[PDB]
Amino acid sequence: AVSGKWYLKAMTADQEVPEKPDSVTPMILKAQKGGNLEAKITMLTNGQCQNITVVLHKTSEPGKYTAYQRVVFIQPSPVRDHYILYAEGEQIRMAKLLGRDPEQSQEALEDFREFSRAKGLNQEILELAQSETCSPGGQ
Repeated sequence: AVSGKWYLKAMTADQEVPEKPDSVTPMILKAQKGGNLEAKITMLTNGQCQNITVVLHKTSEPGKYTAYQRVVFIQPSPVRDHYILYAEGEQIRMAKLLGRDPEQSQEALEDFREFSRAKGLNQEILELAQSETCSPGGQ
């Protein structure tokens, strides 16, 4: 049960991802029959809103899902109320800190940094601007 409302607080990649979001809404994880997960999030990118819907199909290995291209790994953080996503796919390796609370947390950042560097993800850690809604320029 990684289910419910999450805040996507940080991301990092093994490479340059020039699709930098300028802010993000909360991420919703809904549990569906079969143990599949539905992930909903909206991201502001260059004045537009990307409303994303990704189904994470369960697999044989526990904690691992498949999506898109990408295989997603989900595991808890040692820090209170934080979870870490680790993703390998189309090729990028990428990791995301999710937290139940939006307030910045140096401990979860520190461990997320410790988690990501031990996998070769050495690019910049971006802490994302949060907002309960995305609104495109002009709308």
